[PDB]
Amino acid sequence: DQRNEEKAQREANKKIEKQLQKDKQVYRATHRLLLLGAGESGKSTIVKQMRILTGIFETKFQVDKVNFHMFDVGAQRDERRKWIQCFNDVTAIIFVVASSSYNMTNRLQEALNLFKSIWNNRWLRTISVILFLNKQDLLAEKVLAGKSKIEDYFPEFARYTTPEDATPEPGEDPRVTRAKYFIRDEFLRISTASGDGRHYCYPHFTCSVDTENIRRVFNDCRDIIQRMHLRQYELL
Amino acid sequence: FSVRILTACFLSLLILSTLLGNTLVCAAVIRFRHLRSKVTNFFVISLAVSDLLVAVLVMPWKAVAEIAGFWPFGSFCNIWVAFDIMCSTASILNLCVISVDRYWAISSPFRYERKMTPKAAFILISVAWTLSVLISFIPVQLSWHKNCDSSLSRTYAISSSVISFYIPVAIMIVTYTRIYRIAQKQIRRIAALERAAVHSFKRETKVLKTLSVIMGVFVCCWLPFFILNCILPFCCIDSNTFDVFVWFGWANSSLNPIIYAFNADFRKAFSTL
Amino acid sequence: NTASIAQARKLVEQLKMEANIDRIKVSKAAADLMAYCEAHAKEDPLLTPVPASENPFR
Amino acid sequence: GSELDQLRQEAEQLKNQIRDARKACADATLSQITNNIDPVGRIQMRTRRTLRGHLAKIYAMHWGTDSRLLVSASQDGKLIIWDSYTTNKVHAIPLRSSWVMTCAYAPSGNYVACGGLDNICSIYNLKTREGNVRVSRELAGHTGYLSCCRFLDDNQIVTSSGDTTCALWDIETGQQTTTFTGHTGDVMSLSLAPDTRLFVSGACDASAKLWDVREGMCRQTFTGHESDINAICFFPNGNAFATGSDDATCRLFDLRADQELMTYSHDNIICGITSVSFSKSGRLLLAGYDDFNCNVWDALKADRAGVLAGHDNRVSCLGVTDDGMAVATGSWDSFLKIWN
Amino acid sequence: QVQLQESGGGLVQPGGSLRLSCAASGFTFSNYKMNWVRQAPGKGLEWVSDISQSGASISYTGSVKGRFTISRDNAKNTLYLQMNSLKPEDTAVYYCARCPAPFTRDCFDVTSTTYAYRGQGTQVTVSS
Ligand SMILES: Cc1cccc([C@@H]2CN(C)CCc3c2cc(O)c(O)c3Cl)c1
Repeated sequence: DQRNEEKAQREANKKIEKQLQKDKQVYRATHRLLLLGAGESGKSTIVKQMRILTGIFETKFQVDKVNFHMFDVGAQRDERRKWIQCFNDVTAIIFVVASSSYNMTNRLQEALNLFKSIWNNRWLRTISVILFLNKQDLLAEKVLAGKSKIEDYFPEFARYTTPEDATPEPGEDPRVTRAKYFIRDEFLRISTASGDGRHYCYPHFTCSVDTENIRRVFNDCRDIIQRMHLRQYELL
Repeated sequence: FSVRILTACFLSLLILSTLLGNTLVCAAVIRFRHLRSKVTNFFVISLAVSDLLVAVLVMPWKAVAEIAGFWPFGSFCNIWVAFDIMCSTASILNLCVISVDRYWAISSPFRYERKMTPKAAFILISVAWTLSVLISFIPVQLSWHKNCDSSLSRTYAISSSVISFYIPVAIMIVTYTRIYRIAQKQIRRIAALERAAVHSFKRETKVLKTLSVIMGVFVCCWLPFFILNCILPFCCIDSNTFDVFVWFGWANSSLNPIIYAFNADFRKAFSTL
Repeated sequence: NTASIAQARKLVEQLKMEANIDRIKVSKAAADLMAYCEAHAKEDPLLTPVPASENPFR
Repeated sequence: GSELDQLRQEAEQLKNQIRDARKACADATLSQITNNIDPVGRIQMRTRRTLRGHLAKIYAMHWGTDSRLLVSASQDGKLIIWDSYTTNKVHAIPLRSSWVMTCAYAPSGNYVACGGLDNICSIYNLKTREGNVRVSRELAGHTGYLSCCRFLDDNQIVTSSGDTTCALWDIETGQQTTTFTGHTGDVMSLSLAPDTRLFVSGACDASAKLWDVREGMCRQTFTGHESDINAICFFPNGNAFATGSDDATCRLFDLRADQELMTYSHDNIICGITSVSFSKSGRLLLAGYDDFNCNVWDALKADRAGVLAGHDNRVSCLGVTDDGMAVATGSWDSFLKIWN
Repeated sequence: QVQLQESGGGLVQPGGSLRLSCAASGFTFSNYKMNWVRQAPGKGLEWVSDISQSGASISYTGSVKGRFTISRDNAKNTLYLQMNSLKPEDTAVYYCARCPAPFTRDCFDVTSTTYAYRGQGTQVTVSS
């Protein structure tokens, strides 16, 4: 009497298995990114530009036939220790931080603490971080006029000079580059302090211009996957 | 006769380690599915099964033949000859395709992940297997090679060695130098940022030695036999040097699983035994 | 600051409500738990494995 | 002047009174009562079946009321209903958003719930009049992320959210009825007592609160742990329950004595617990640690009864059927394992 | 039952020395990672300092580097903070916090006024 119960179940299993395989193909064909920051650093303005287009605000785009789904959490609570574990399989975390809001209330220290907590995580230890330096034009405007000074909030800044391997843009005073590279190598130091041999970090200077930026994240995911493939084969 | 009785011991210990390691690795890959859920592992498990095939079916016959100096039960050794090569070139082919996929996994990972499907791996494995089989069985089975420790005709052996050894080793050299260049580029890129953040060659030599150990053994233990495969047709050293050279060529395939199977997670899979 | 004083009042009223309740000795509760576990002792296939004659999983 | 300080001092005086009252009814202990009885013995369990249908990590793996079928959800955007007897996928449902953190299988085999970082709870249907499954009712009245959901009857279900506020819904119309607040941290899980009259809720504020569904007030509150309360389960009798926290410590609490009974902590484990539940008789207590193992202890002797290896990655969900015939586990390696 | 207390506080002229002692109860003090966080009237919470599980790792924010010193003690289960040469901008309220999970270095207690391991606090204010 179990004839009808078996064949229908078998054909349903086969059909749904073929469908889930066809959809898993697409799931593997795409990529996922998680965008976050310290807050009030221009997330709306950058999502107007980076995406170029209710706790989980998602935006799907595609470049050079590879697709990326960027996920925002701008509608959640303040505590971020329980829900942040869900983003374990995400390949990249875009950490957008403001670099001129140090005085208006040590937001740079808050971003550094957030980066340190993310880097030394139990489950996020295998996730690389993409780093942006927002409002560089505001840095230039605030160091030239004399609005504030980094030395007051960072004593070791007085014993730091601009590196020789930098890329100073023409027509830029040395103080802007000094402060920007100080922020950059402080972030790089707090990143490379621990190290795993599994993930890395990539600094960038953008969001001061409103030009294209999708190429940066594309190349970053590309060489991140390249590095993880090299590490998988021990050839790295 | 102290030399005679220990040659059998040495060769039998070699084939014993070979067979035990090969059965260990195939049992490891057949016991669990968590490792076989990655398309890249199909090539290495096919390599392991082909190396098991060459270990079980052809090598012990030559072993028992040379230890006595005769060929007992000699009626199909010519038929066995195809066997002895049917796997061999196949193994070599496997190696080459291994390298090539790694190239596709480094130069453009996006197109590799988007195009390369599990069906393509089966297609490549089937193409390698049929290219070895058709070049192994069809010529020698009918009439095309004419006490069976025979000679090789000039008409086939040279081109067979060219197709089975020269082209794969050449493309492997090319891909390995390319991936070495790109690895040096990535190492310089990461070392620049590391030096800027801390405010090198110890890391840049590891990739060199790692590509040297995986490729150097192949050439170092496969070149003498394949290059002597040309001198003997028109020769002229001895009838024993060729034997020790093919012995080394077989020991190379015997030992290569220790190099091509020791990744970390699969090392744990070996450890759980 | 009405929010803080309102939260404090709500918390102290919740504590006052929590304070108006009776309790029982822990030995009696443990004895009742043991009595229940013994009354449901022979109905636990996970406790002692049952033979494969009637096991649907094995 | 500044009467809030007086309110705080009388509140801490009431707290001291509660502590003294709890100490008054604790003349005896439990480890001295569980003596003279036979131990459970070294039980050896073998994994029976494995399910390979998921892409990402499984998170909830809710069981079924008929003791034969089960449901599971992962972070890939799929909800899979499985048959355990024949090892077959009964149903596959695509969801709106990829992130999901809980399911709730209705006790009538007709509905099933979901929930994640989308702050919405979807209720599907199973008695398909047209064959295919479809979203039957959505619920959106919370700001924080959903943590757990447990169906009560065919037309209402209580959920817990990340905004320190849990609610009871009425899916027959689409509006909530009762709201439970009081927790300072986001509530992590909840468990319905077999009495179907009150339920326990565990949060991240190192507390556990016993709520009444029809009254809406808080009856009892326990604070014995020192870290986050990851999982909470109710004893099948109805006079006790267990909790597994994020400090390698699980604790057994009771309602009558209003204090903890016994802790199942060990020295050699330092990882955290993610899911914990009881057995049919309550003699065994299974807990899912974070060191890629699952430890079953004797609930009375406070000793390890068995250790379950398996999943290479961390196990995130554990479930036991109503009849107590088999157990199911779900981890982060896309594998569902049914043990007997 | 977690519980935190702190001893200290005063209205001292700028250029003095202050000592604060945070005591904990209800958990093993010899396993977690204590830290001090302050907030000024009119501003948000500002991470001040932290102490590792043993006392080898010490980290200070930029505004207090080389001026205020901290040290834990597992015998008394208390951690001591020392304000030396108090600046006129330290007129803030302080809290002695604790990371939620043991054996992990992930610590963020700067969350807005909702936490389960932040004590009462002390209003340190310089004089004129
Ligand atoms: C009958 C005979 C005579 C001389 C040498 C051999 C060896 C056989 N073993 C060593 C496999 C390698 C090989 C041979 C001959 C080939 O022509 C060839 O292409 C390969 Cl790869 C076979």
